[PDB]
Amino acid sequence: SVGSLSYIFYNSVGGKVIRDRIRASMPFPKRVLVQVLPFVALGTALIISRRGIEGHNHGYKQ
Amino acid sequence: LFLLFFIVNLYWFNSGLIFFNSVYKIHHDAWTLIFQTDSILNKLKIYFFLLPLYISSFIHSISTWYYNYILNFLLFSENLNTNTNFVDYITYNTLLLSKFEDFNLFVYIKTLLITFDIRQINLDFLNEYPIILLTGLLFLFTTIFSLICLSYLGLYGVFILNLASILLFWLSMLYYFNLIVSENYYYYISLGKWMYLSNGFRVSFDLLIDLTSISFSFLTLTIGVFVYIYTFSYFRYEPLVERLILFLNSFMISMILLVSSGNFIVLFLGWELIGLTSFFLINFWSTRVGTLKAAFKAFSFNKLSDLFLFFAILIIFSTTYNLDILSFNNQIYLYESYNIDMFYWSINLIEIISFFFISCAFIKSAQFGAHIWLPDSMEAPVPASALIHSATLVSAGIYLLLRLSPLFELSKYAYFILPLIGSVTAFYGGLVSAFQSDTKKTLAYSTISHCGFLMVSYSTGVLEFVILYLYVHGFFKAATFLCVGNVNRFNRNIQDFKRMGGFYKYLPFECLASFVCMINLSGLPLTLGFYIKHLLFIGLVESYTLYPLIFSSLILGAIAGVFYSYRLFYSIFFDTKKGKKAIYLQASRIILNSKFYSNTSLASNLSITFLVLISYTVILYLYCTTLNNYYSLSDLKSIYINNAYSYFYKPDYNFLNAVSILNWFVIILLISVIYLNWRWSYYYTKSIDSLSKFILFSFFFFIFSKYIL
Amino acid sequence: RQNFAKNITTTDIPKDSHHFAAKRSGFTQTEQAPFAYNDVYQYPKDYKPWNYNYKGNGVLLALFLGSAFSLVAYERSYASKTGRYQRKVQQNYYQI
Amino acid sequence: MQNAYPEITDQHREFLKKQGLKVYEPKPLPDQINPFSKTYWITNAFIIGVSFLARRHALKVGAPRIFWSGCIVGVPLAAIISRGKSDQLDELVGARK
Amino acid sequence: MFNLNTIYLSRIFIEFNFYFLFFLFLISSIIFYFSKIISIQNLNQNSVFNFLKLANIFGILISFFIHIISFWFYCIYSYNLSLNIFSDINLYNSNSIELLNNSLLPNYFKSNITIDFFGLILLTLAYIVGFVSILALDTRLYWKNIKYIFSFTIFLLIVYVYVTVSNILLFFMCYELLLIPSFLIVYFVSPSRRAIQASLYFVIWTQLGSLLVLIAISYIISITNTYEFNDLKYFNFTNSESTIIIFLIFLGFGFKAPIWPFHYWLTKTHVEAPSGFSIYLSGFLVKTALYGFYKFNTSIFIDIDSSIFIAICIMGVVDSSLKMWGQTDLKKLVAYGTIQEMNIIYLAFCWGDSCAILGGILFSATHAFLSALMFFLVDCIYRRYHTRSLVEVNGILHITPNLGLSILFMLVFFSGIPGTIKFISEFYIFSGLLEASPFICFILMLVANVLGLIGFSKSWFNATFGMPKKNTKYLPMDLSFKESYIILYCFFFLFIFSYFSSIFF
Amino acid sequence: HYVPDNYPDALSGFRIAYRDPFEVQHVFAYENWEYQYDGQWWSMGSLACNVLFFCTPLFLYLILQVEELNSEKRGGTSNKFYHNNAGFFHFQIYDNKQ
Amino acid sequence: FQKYPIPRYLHVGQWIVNKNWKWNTFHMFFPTAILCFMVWRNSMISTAKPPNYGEYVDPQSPVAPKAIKY
Amino acid sequence: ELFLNEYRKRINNEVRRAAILTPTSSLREKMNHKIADQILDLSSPHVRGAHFQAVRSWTDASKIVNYVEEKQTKINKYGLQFPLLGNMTEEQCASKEDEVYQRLLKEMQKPPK
Amino acid sequence: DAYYHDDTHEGLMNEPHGYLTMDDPMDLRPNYEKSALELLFLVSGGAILALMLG
Amino acid sequence: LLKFDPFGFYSPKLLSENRPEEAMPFYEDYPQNDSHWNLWEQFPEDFEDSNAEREAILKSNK
Amino acid sequence: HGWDRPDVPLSFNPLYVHKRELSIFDTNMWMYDQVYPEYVISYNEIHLVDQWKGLKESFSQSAYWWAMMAMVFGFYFINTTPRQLGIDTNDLKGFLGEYYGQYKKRSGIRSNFLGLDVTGENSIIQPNYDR
Ligand SMILES: Nc1ncnc2c1ncn2[C@@H]1O[C@H](COP(=O)(O)OP(=O)(O)O)[C@@H](O)[C@H]1O
Repeated sequence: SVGSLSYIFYNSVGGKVIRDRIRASMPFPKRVLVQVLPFVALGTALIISRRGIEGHNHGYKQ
Repeated sequence: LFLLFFIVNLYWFNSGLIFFNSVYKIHHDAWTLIFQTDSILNKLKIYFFLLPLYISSFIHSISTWYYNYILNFLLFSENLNTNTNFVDYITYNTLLLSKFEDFNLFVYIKTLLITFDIRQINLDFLNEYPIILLTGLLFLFTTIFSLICLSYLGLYGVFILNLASILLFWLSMLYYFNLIVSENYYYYISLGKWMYLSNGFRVSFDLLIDLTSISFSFLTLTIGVFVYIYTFSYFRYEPLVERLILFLNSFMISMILLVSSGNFIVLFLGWELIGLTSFFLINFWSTRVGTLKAAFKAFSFNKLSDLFLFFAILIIFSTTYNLDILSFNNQIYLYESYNIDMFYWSINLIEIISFFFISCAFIKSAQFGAHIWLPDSMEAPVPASALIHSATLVSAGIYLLLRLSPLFELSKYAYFILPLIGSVTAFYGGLVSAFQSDTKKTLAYSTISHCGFLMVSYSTGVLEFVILYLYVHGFFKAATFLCVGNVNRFNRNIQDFKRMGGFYKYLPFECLASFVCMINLSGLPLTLGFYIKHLLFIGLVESYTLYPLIFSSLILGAIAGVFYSYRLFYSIFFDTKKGKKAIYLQASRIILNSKFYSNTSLASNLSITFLVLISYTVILYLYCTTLNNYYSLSDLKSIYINNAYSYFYKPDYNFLNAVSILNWFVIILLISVIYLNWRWSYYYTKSIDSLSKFILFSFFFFIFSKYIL
Repeated sequence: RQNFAKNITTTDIPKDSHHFAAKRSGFTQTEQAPFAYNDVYQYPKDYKPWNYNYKGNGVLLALFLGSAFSLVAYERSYASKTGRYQRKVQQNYYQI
Repeated sequence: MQNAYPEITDQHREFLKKQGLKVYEPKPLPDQINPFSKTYWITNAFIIGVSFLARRHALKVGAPRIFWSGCIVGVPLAAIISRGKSDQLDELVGARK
Repeated sequence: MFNLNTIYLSRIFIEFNFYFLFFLFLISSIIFYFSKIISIQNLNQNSVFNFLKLANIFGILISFFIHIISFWFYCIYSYNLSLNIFSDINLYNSNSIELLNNSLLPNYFKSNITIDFFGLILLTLAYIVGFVSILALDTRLYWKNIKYIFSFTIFLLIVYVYVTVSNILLFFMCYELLLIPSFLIVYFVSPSRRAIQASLYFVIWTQLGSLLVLIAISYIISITNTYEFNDLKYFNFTNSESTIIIFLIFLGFGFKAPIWPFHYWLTKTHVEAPSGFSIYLSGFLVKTALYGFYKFNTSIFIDIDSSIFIAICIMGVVDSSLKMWGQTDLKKLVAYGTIQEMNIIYLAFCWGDSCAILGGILFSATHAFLSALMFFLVDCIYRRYHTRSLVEVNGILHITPNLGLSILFMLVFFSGIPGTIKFISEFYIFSGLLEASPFICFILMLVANVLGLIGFSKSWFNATFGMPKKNTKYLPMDLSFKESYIILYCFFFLFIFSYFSSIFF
Repeated sequence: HYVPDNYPDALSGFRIAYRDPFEVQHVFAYENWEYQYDGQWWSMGSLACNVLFFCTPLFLYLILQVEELNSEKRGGTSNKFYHNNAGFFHFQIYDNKQ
Repeated sequence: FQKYPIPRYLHVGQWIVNKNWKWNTFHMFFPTAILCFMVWRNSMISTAKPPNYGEYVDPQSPVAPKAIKY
Repeated sequence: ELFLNEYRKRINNEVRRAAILTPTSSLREKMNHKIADQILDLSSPHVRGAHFQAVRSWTDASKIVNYVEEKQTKINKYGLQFPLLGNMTEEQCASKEDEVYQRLLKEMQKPPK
Repeated sequence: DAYYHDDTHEGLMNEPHGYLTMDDPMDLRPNYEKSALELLFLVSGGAILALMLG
Repeated sequence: LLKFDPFGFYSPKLLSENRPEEAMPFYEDYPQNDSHWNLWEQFPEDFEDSNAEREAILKSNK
Repeated sequence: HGWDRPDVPLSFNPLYVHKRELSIFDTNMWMYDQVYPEYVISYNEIHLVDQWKGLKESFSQSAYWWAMMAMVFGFYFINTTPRQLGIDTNDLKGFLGEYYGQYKKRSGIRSNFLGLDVTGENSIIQPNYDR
């Protein structure tokens, strides 16, 4: 949900030129947060799902 | 500064690694000299001489744990490193000098440099792995991207990309095709699983590279390279010439993929792609709804063929549940004694499948009742028609029949169907071409006649003759189609020869090329066409119930090509000025006289010359491999070999007299077309005198050369 | 119809104020009133209307990171399913 | 599973060996072809670096870079696919498991 | 390596998706009702309509992603459970895994969750179709008509409840509830004036099918006073009872399939209904009816001959395919093709509990995707050219290149091309038919794949090409990036859906 | 005819022109066409073709019965509800509750 | 045919010529070549070729096709 | 039923491999040795294949399931289920491995036949 | 050809033109349809890669 | 169609997007893309929305 | 050259004013197009009136070509002897021998490998040893 909300709130500023100008006139930490956060949450959720869906934790391993 | 420091550090690290490997090799100083017993001087020497080695270890202690942490983050496993505390693990890993044991920085750098060297390519690796897969993938991807990126690259860019991809594909196929034909190479390449077909059945996207596939792909690729070289000439000021070229590239790629089928799903995919490519290519002028009718008719015929093929494949799968074409050919003899209860009838297992395959081929390879779409397909551009008519759409049926050769061997329905249908289709095509004034229509009817002759050859049971006829007919038809397209371009998109004439003076190159192509294609004596006709006539079997009609149709279709070729050549090049005064006079202005004067494009003319030379060389190589005393052909995978090769090796005087009768009919037709005064002329009496003098001189030469001297 | 706010405040609309000029003198006795607003929208100089202007690397980087994570997970799963802590490297590899 | 083929004799095998024939046996794939090869890994790394450089150059020139991005993304994906093909226990025409 | 975590994870994921959907629906209802007295769409910049629409779209997307993850987990759990039942060899030990209920949320209708792969496929397809329909419903909802915005979420919740229950009464009740939302959407959102009689006819046909199904279900329930499929299997029905039950279930499901000659309602609906509703009505309702028929049919053993149902399906397919050449309305032609596909799909499950369900599911998914693509194309054409008949709109590719290319690709996909999942489903279905009836299979392949296909193409090709000289000053513009992305997503689903694991196929 | 209070679809600038009367008549022709006399539906067009089309379901049933008989002759798959799964649904999770 | 004006707003490919076609072609050729090399390696990973000339398949080797043992 | 289909697929794969392994000059006799007999045994009457329903008798299904059970007993007698065909915990897997080691020692410690 | 005007002199040899889509590059409204569609596509791709690729 | 320009890329497009008629309302021009799925009116983060003029007037009158 | 030819006139795609009602009785029977709509099918041989008349005329005209074919066949049959063609005589165990061996094998009439009591005859595509 956080990733979907962030991506929607970061890339739906308007037209292509409007989005380009707005993202350009943004702070470097602000741009990083807009970029990193939406992808980071989805990636972490996918990683957690993949870890749960497997059985790599079995102790009968050599 | 930075460079000097890096050089010094690298030299120091190399020396330290050399010393460590030289001291740790004997397994005596690997821990003693490394881990000296305190002795602060020894500690300083160890951490000052191995410092370049030690620091990297500390660097190795940095990235590893972090990477391990990444693993702990990315796998939720390994329990991180809770056993350590990041101060003992770092110290242990940094102080462990066994990591840089028997490691040479210079060796690693030199090996990495040798990892990009091409001098060690060798030829056996190419033999082990055909690089033609890479070339085909590159060509397909280039075509797809050009369709997707038609804007970033202009007309010149699209042409350059497509030409580069196609030329790479053509160059790749040369040596590999030569090896396949001569060194007897075969291959099956599986591109992973493709699609789940039945419960637990996952068919894989596999391709079979065999002799037939190699030959068809080589012929199609050469024809496509020649067209793409010449297609830019015809569509000079065309609004979508890059689009036309891209469609042609897509069609060529589809034809090549269909020819390289490895499984029954691959063959169906190739047939569907060929049908879609033909439907789109015929729709060159989408703004014109008149050609849309022909496009719809062609699409309907292709869909009917695809439905028949799907039904046959479904029957085969229900019989065997195996989609591998090679395995099916190796297992087609198993279930010959079986029947399927369809409605109230019980037909043999082989009979129904063979009938379906033959019908599907007849729909694709134009036969009686299914050849209508072939003549109406002339609405496509000149290069499009050259590609469609010569091969691919026309060569689909022959290739499909040859691929399933063992299946077609034991079919009674095929046995009776193939000869009569082939002969009738060839005769009809020849007679139609003999009466067509349109260059496109004449060429299409000649192509239909050639397809009928090829089907008759397939009925003969000898594969080599079929392959030779396919190659020669395709090359010659492509050349003739290019010449006719050039003539039509000079005639302002006018294809009918009734409004043409005097173009030889306008286009000398086109006239000469058309003369050569008509001499080769029309089955004229003393050429590849004559050899193919003799081979086809040699292998006929006399057990056919309809033998008289079959023989009559074969003779009639064989004799009709020369008349049409001569008529087209004379009308276009050496007839009266039946063309409009605008076509000639506009280019007859004195101002245009310069060093660059030409009625056609130099690029098109050079492409035609190169294609003709390459085709002649390839046909000579094929005749050398097949028609010579030593059979250099690889295994045809056929267990039914006829004794018809005995006549080709050593026939009797009866076949000699039959061939003499055929050649005498040909000579009589040539004499009739040479001296028939269809119109009154100032030399009509002079023509009669010339003909009489020719007859008398021929009689005298026949008397003197065989008896007198 | 549209009921959104055209005069946005998140950024400044690039406008070219020299394209259109409003008449301000010498108007005829029956002449029409000049246009009050004459600002024209100004697009970026290097923006191509024929091609996508997205020149960022975030999407490609995310795709590469996902592919790398998938490869690492595949390696880990191959190790675990084989009962080995890490992947065992075979001495020779032959085609199937 | 059985051998499925008509059996032969070692004496005949030796007699054929005296004639210069060979028995075709599987050979290891070259390092360029092996997905578990340092050569493959170095090639992937060099391809990734060149793809980044070409992406920068295209950004400077405006040429298409989606193809470079796709190739770079598939650089690990191709290795994954090759390793999956290698690790499978099923056989089609290759050496027996 | 199969631990109890996977089963617990899958059950908790299903329960959490249902509860999250319920909570989002409750929040949206509270916001919509309690932010206005009349609850009408505010024709102002500050309006709850935008917030409600965004909430619905985002909730649908999040639930779709969560459902994809949960369906992967559920497939893994089902494979592990099937193996575990097959794993045990010694007679001393038996599969005994007793799990506890979660604390955060209670069981829906106080019923335990039962999972089937077909249910997950139907849920995913319904989610995608409803997302597409909602995205295409922007130009329909307006002042005083914004109340229908959350209907798609209600349908999704009903489907989730139905596909997770084991009670025949609950299944029948959920199957019957969808009619009211469909009637409400048709009566209030369709723009056509003739759509009133079309909605009435559709409601009447759906109610007739529901009445037949309800009679069959009541007979089944009264015969055995129990509400479990296991208990139903623990009982045997008489010959007449089984025949009547099978006939009634087939009649209801075929009226809801639709089947010949009960396809007038479907034809009129697809002719007159709004584009989003028709996309959702064709995509989802037919699949739900087929799933219900398959679930009921497997639970009941029948010794009767399926010749009647097979012949009905074949005749319906033939009738639907034959009428394609006479259809000049794009929506009508798409409806005829969808009817043919539905009849073909319903033909598959006529062999009882045999190995024919996988082909039916694959064909249902392929038909849903193709019908979604065709409806989206028809909606785009009606938005651009303001028409649905071919006589007034021609030469689309000349003025709309992307639309023409998309139409050509859709035609290629609808041709059952080898790479598409339609090819695999067609192969499976035709193999089964030829195993049962070869000549009938060949005839069915001859008609639909050629005759109906030729008619659909000629109708589509004539509009695809040409020269739109008419209405120069009012020519339409190219497709928006939203429509392009929707078409790309549909094509990607149709293609990549063939690469799914064969454990379920 | 537009529905009451129909919100205009203003896509592409709401630029629509007057339609051709003949085109409109053709568009709204099939939905309004009906027979003039009772029973005239039979002889309309081609009598034999209409008879075959109306009798197609009976012919299809007869063909299916013949095919079923042929399958029974060879013991193939029949048009019967093969309840071989005893009611257990395909991949239906079968777990007990604590 | 003589070239005629086309709508600049229309996304048409009718006789479209790009001045920077060289760089675009180079960029679309190089990464495509790299992808083609990767795909060729992937395809050659699993390949079947006929046995070499002069090499005969001894039937006792597992490379020879096997039979299902009942 | 899936295993019978798999056996038929294995026979087809063997035919396909012999196609590339043996030339057409000697493929006929090689296939006539044993392969064609097993191909005919693994036909539509014996394998579900493309048939939607594998119409077999009750005793026939009993025998097929019995053969499958015998094959399963043979496979699990060596502990081959983990992890392909059996989900076993750490302790159970270790105990089964120890029992398998003991059984293998006992079996290999027998006189030849 | 006889008189073939090069692109320098050709008034009708067009360069790249035409809008990619109907969307306005200078749009000020906070529309999120394209962004939502891209997010859905990326989510599907990531879910395929993360837990289903291998 | 030659003079058509929806986004105003090839020709200047006035901010008013129309020349108001002397007897017709100056209503907003219909956008080419009529997507009504537009998010809430987004103001820049940390925007001062207090009534400055009203506060000044309140200080004056107090 | 020599004349500043204007742009291509819009008359090159004239707009068709439908003067006749496109009755639903001819649905899809005419390919509709905003410029030059056409009939669905083309009959360029309109000199032939009807299909029966066209077939009669074609069969009347084809008699001459049939007679020419008969004359060619007669000229060949009255001037040639039967040839000696057939399958390779030195190989009797190939395409010929395999057929007799399979007809003598009849492996499709054997019992099931697992004792299922179902033979090849128990199939829609059933083996038949006496075709
Ligand atoms: N809608 C229609 N109904 C009947 N006939 C038609 C229709 N459209 C075209 N035709 C036929 O096509 C031919 C072409 O007509 P057209 O050229 O438009 O008329 P005109 O020759 O007066 O210009 C006519 O002879 C007419 O018979």
